Amino acid sequence: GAKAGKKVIVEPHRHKGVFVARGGKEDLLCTANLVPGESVYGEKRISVETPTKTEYRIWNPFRSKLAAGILGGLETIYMKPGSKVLYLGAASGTSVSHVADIVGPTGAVYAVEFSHRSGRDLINMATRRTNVIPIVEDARKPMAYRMLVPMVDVIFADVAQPDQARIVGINARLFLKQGGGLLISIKASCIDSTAPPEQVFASEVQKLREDKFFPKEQLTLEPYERDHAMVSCVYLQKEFEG
Amino acid sequence: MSSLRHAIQRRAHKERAQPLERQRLGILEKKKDYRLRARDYKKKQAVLKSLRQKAAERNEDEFYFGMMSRKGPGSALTRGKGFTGTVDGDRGNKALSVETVRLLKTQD
Amino acid sequence: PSSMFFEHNEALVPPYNVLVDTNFLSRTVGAKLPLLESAMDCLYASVNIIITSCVMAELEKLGPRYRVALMIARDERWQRLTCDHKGTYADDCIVDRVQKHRIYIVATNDRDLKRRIRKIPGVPIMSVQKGKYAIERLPGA
Amino acid sequence: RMFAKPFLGQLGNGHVQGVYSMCKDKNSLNCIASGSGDGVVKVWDLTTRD
Amino acid sequence: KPQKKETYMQKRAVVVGREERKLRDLMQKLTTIRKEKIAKRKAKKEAQ
Amino acid sequence: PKVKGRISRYLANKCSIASRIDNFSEKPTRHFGEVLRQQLEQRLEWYAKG
Amino acid sequence: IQILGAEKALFRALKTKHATPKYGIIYHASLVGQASGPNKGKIARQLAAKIAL
Amino acid sequence: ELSVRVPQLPGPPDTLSDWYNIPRTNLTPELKRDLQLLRMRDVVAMGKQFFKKDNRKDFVPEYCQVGTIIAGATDGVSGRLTRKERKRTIVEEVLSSDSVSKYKRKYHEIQEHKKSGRKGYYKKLMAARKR
Amino acid sequence: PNRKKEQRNPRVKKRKKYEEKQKKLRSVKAVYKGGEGPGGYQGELSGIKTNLVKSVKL
Amino acid sequence: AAWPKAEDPALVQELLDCVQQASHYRQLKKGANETTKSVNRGTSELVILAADTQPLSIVLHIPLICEEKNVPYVYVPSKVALGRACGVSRAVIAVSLTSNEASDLNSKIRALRDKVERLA
Ligand SMILES: [Zn+2]
Repeated sequence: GAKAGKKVIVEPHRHKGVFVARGGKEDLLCTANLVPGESVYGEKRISVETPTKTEYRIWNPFRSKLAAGILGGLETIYMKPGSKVLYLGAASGTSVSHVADIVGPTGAVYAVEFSHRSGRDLINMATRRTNVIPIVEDARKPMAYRMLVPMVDVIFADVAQPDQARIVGINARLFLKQGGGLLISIKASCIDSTAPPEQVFASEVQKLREDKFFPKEQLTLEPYERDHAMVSCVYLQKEFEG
Repeated sequence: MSSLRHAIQRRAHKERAQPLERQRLGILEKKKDYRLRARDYKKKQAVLKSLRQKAAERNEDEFYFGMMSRKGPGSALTRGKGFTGTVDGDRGNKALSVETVRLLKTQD
Repeated sequence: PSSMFFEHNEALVPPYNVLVDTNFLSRTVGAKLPLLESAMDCLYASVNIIITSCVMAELEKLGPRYRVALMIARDERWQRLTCDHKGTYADDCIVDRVQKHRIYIVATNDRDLKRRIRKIPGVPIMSVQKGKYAIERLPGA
Repeated sequence: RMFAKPFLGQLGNGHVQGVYSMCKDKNSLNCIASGSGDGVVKVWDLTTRD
Repeated sequence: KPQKKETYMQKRAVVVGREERKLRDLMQKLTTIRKEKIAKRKAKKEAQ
Repeated sequence: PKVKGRISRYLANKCSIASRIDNFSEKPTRHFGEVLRQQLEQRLEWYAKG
Repeated sequence: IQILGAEKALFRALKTKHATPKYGIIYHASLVGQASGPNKGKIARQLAAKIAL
Repeated sequence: ELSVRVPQLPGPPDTLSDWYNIPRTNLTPELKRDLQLLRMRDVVAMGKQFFKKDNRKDFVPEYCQVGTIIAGATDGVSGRLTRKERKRTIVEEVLSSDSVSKYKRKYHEIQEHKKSGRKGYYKKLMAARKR
Repeated sequence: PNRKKEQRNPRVKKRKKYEEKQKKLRSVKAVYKGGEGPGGYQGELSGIKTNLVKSVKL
Repeated sequence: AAWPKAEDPALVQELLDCVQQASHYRQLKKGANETTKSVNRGTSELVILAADTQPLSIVLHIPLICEEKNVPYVYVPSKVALGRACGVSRAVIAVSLTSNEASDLNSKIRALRDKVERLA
């Protein structure tokens, strides 16, 4: 396929911070690498010889639900370079590394994980990248890292818990600005393993509107993950920023 | 109707051809080829009629500014043998100053 | 949308979510038919029956002559989708919600709404027919 | 007279029958209760009117 | 009118090598096949 | 041949075993690797039997 | 001696009828570093000739 | 501690600050051939793999950068081009690839179809009439 | 009038029509069709378009 | 170190019965490396690890990718019983039972993973 050594060109995608790398017989998605020359989880990276220190990392959509959503055609993702992002469910920091690279050096990414060994991997990734800070605590109890997390602009949620809506509800009630963007990744098989997927997504969107967001988009990222859906909402407003 | 005919009713009729003693003259013109010819010739006659109307209703005292920046068709008398009624179009080549020719010739 | 095979809505499974329109609600309490019981007898299946704030607002905008229908509408055991929009126009609220998610069965009786949701694919329509309910475009009943 | 828009909200789904009695908590600030006509009483907190 | 005398620019034009002529022939072939393909696609879509 | 591929796959298996042991211990030990090297030498004698 | 070191750009420009590079290692020499643009080119020629001498 | 300043007072942006400063396209003719290829890649993989028909008026973007895939640490025996195939330009890779005979064959078929009856056929008919 | 063997065997007709109607389904929406292949990620094999959003606007 | 240890009362035996059913249905993968590859490819619907293995680091490395990819993983304390349930005639320590689009085994999987998600 996209063999190592093929020449591609790199154009900027519509979102602020993601690039699309097109070339030859395969077009793929990439983000600007923050630390050059050192891959995180063995991903392919693209080198550009500017007329060195600039390189891009190829984003695996089958492995990261956010990349799956952006190829699925989200209207927006709310995370411009420089915008603080609270990431819930930061298991081993792959997608978190990508989000930190999108946000860049002036912002921050607050990776909240829970399992200790995935926490060790996340500690390694945060020693490498200087704009992500790691927090190993149970996301159901935000009174633990209320001393660490300031008012972020985006909340990513990648937890599959039956209490997913309540988890994002309390974390947004404590750490999200007025009109605060969030993305949630909903897995129907874990939310209600008996129910059909469209009904599960409708139930979760209604639970979020009870928990005071306003849903603006919902897509079923079907050619990359079965029975998933990415739901984009805004906290306590209708527009995103102000 | 359409279910009230047999397949032998629906069977297509074959198209005959030019006789072999006359194949050298070209293809035998049937109805479809004839319609192609009629459309082409009627279109060309339509455009020629519109041009004749224009050349008749030409005002002899018009003045644009392309008339200051082009080389008009003239006549057979002025243009000589190489005279088509069209105005000569700019090929894009031009007259080059001596300095630039020195530079190009140094490169050569 | 997910779970949609050429205008066959695979997503609807018992328990059926059935949306109520004001017209269907008024005419069923007129025709003296228990709402959940008759709907369960019509679909042979468990239903949860939902009523929006727009439908409740139209029943309340109608005068006190519909106090009995208002009480039956506010029967407590039924879910209530609160709406986030302005005009409180129940037809556009129902059609917008159905176009968004497409899981519910619309229960209505007026021919304008009936045609307006027959235009979109894959939504069954329940309507009163003076003896019982009648479901229109559901493949499993 | 342009900006007189007095109506704020409606405390949840309301009752089945009519609201025939109600009373506030003179000690607190957001505790209210309403007793309807069918014989159900409800206690609402005014911060969350859902 | 098609010019007949060779201009100085046409004379001083450089000859082009094997790799570049191969790439030019390849681009000609790919562009032609693209044109015929897009014409057939537009004609079928017009029929539908 | 085939012996090179066979012993190479076998050695890769034993290498991954050593890696997971030495990583997921806290302060690892040596005798598991000694036992594995003994198994490698015994497979070396087994392929010498040929 | 002027275009020592710029051989790749020189021969590509000459075989493509481009404009040849103005200087080579004489750039990172000191004395041409005080000039700017066209005076830098003229100092480059003059320094090449005197270096040959 | 406090020095005299130097007065340095004597269109489209050069670097997109919001995308970490991607340079503007230096439109070399090799880059133009590469961009023709990238708009034309529905024809390159001849029939075996189709792509989403992205066709604008101008196929050059306003911001690009030519790059190369470095390496996958999980795949390095077949997911890595050899030295004799690492070509500098994408179109050089395409010409070094296979099916160039297939392109030539299809091109000859289209050439025959387009020279079907245009003028050589009419010259032939005129000679057969005059003989 | 003449008919086909697909018309002569009523099971095969509802096999051939279903497979054809399954093929049309992949042309409008998308089917999961397995995750990443065993070879690894070889790029989004058929194009990436920038100006296309495909989310259900709530 | 195996904190999602399955308890004695019949949850372990429901797990073993489901594993045997999946082995008959051929929707099952045995072995440490095959579990690792199925989890990496993302076909794994659930994964069970033995807790009485020789040193626990193997069935400790499987939960790392398991937690990275968010699959339900449990520990059953008997590798010989795991082998006798898979039907191997040798001791397995890692079983990843995958997902299809149509069975009743999928319903049994849904019930079982609901129980183990309650366990975690
Ligand atoms: Zn509404």
